[PDB]
Amino acid sequence: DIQMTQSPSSLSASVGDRVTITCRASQGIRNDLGWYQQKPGKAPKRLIYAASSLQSGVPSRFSGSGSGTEFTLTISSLQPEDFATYYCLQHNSYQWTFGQGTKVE
Amino acid sequence: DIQMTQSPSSLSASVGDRVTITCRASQGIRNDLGWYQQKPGKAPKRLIYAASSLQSGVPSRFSGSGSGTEFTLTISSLQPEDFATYYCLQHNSYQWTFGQGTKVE
Amino acid sequence: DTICIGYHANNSTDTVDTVCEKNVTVTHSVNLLED
Amino acid sequence: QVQLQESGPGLVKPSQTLSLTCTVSGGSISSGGYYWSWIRQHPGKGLEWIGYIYYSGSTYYNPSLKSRVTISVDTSKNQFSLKLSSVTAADTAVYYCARVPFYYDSSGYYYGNADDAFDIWGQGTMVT
Amino acid sequence: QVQLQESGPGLVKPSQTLSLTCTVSGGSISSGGYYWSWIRQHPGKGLEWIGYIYYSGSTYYNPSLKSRVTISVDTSKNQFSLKLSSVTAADTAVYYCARVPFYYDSSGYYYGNADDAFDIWGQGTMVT
Amino acid sequence: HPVTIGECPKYVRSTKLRMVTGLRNIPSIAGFIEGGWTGMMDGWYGYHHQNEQGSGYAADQKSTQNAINCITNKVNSVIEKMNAVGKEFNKLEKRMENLNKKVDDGFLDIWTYNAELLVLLENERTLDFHDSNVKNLYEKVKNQLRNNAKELGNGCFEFYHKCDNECMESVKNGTYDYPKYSEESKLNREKI
Amino acid sequence: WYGYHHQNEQGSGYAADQKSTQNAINCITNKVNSVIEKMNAVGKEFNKLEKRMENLNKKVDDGFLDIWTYNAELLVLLENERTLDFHDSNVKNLYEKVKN
Ligand SMILES: *[C@@H]1O[C@H](CO)[C@@H](O[C@@H]2O[C@H](CO)[C@@H](O)[C@H](O)[C@H]2NC(C)=O)[C@H](O)[C@H]1NC(C)=O
Ligand SMILES: *[C@@H]1O[C@H](CO)[C@@H](O)[C@H](O)[C@H]1NC(C)=O
Ligand SMILES: *[C@@H]1O[C@H](CO)[C@@H](O)[C@H](O)[C@H]1NC(C)=O
Repeated sequence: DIQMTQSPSSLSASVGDRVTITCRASQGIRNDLGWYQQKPGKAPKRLIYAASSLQSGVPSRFSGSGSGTEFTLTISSLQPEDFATYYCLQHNSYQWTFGQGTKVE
Repeated sequence: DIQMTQSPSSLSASVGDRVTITCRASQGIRNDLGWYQQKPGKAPKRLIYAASSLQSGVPSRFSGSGSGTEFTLTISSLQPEDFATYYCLQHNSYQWTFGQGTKVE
Repeated sequence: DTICIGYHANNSTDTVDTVCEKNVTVTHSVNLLED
Repeated sequence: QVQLQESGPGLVKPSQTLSLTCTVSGGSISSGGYYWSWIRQHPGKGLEWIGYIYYSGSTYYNPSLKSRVTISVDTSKNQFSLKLSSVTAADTAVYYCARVPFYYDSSGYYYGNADDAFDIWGQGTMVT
Repeated sequence: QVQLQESGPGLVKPSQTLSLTCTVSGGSISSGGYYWSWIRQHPGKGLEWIGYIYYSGSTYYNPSLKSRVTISVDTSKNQFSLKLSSVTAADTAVYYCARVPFYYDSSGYYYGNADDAFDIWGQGTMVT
Repeated sequence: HPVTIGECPKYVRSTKLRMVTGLRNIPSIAGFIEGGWTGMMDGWYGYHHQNEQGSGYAADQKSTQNAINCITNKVNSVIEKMNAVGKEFNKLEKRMENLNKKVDDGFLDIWTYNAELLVLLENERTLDFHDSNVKNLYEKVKNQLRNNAKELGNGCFEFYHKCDNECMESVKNGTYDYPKYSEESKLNREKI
Repeated sequence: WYGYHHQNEQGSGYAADQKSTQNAINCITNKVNSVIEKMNAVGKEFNKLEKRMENLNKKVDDGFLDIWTYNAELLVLLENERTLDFHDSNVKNLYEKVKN
């Protein structure tokens, strides 16, 4: 019954800005976290496996770090096609719980 | 209650002579013997660690060998500043026992 | 009445490299390079 | 390339059951390293997990929605199916079927084809 | 550089106790595995072992002279002390305090500074 | 710089070359399965005991001395086994200049690769050596105690009988009397 | 790569230990990438009166090739044995954990 939290819910920045975003868990989840990017009216896509490993085909501007209770995702520079919503998904136990959601604008 | 023995108690030689001196133990002491050099009216100084390893700073004229019941110390060449008394200290058990003493002249 | 067997640790932050893992924290290490 | 697609009625009255089928096109239901999952999203809410099944028939279901759920795998037809009940206005939502790998193998040393390490998702079907 | 020195009264009548304090100047009492030992020598005799203590407080004493002996370590004052009793003319002698290392590490791999692998001895105190 | 005169160290194109002499640092009483001990400062391996009279740490000096000996021999062998000023050419000796660069740049790659392999394999050997030494101490304590004590997992033993300080250091130095404390252990084992 | 098999009243079936398989995948990936990473001419012409320079150039070219071939064959043959011993040790750790 582990629950996620994300902050802040809204991110507003111009093109070329660094965005550091946090996912926080109460329990001691060891590097079990993934980041999903959802376009409006479209299925999510995977970005990071196990909070520090990028999927093949992912551009190098996306990076991830963090361990234990907290994890962070960093975007070095924005683009006009980066309007999406980002979720953090844990898979420590058999129960799967997502993040609430963080809109970027 | 292990007891050491040394022989002979007196050594007389000229400058440049090799001196071989023995410390003998009854029990099977595995390389646990150290050689101390005492000036008259002065504190001793360690020469050999664990019967085969010289301490840093000791000149190379001093050498040691031996194992088990018997151990030997060899001096290649004497000097006028080598007038001292030499002891063998064992630390196999928790009890520490020294040598009786060997004066060099 | 217990007896346990373990090893020794300190605060050291020296990191070495192995064939499985990179950046492995060790208690003591020696350096062989001069710069 | 493996593609997952969904089929369902989409016209469900209250206090009646609901069934969807996610079907596979391409490399069929592979047997080595995948979690076949259903994840849902209400329009106007966040993503919420329904449940997953392994190839052999083991199942794991959400503790909160453990009321009337059924998941089933037909290997010969390359299909798996989900069965819900008592679909109310909170349950009228968009459903997604997904293929999540067990392991992360970036350089291709466990799963041999590079594609076999991709989290391929479904198109999504809105059921009201 | 670590230096050991000794302090004591030196005027002891028969059938009365005796105390000496060996103090450390320099790198203090180090938790690195050193015997902190007292070793005595009568003027006109050989070297004889009194006993040693570790940083923790474990003590080991000579079996022959286990009559009235006490050793004690004060860490904050960087001191250790030896207590004897019934000091007769055989007990009037020279006392030395010594720091014997546990291990022999010639190249500096265990104890990091190379002065930390030295058997530093005391100056010696004549007690009559 | 590769051009050196005198007694000089060998040039390599490496940024870091570090060699392990100690153990892994996993901080945080259980034994070696759970982790390492910060409070032990007088050795690399050792024991922790708790009884009626008190509790405290110790050290196994003979295993630490053997570890120090292997580490010293290994690092000295690495130093011992891996024990120019420049040339000028004119415009019509280009083949000589290219051959001289080829020789100078071909030896340096080989020596850099050899140094980096030696460090990376010897680190693994050192860490496996430390793990095997801790396992050897656990096996010796198990073999001497036999059935008088209960394993809680986690490298620890529970004494069925009463074990004071002399009993603990009799287990420690390697001379433990099996028939002396058998009967109380048998009664306490059968009564549970 | 590693797993369990169980049989009881309700049925029987296989499983897998994902955390040991992930550790094995990590070591194998790091090992092969290190082998690739560590081990990261057009020809010359000489006339008849420079035979010594030609022989020196062939000595250099044929002496580097032997060293690099030996280095490659030796690295592959030690890492194969290390990989197989690593897998055997992992299976032993699983058996010890279930025993304990
Ligand atoms: C291991 O420790 C035991 C004590 O548990 C030592 O036995 C002692 O030996 C001394 C000297 O002979 C005696 O004065 C003590 O009375 C003994 N203790 C007991 C409880 O009998 C034993 O000598 C030690 N072994 C080694 C090799 O040091
Ligand atoms: C570890 O702690 C000691 C305690 O005083 C300190 O002196 C030392 O600097 C610390 N080591 C590091 C690397 O910070
Ligand atoms: C290891 O640490 C160094 C320096 O802190 C860093 O440059 C490198 O990226 C790290 N490697 C990994 C795999 O984290």
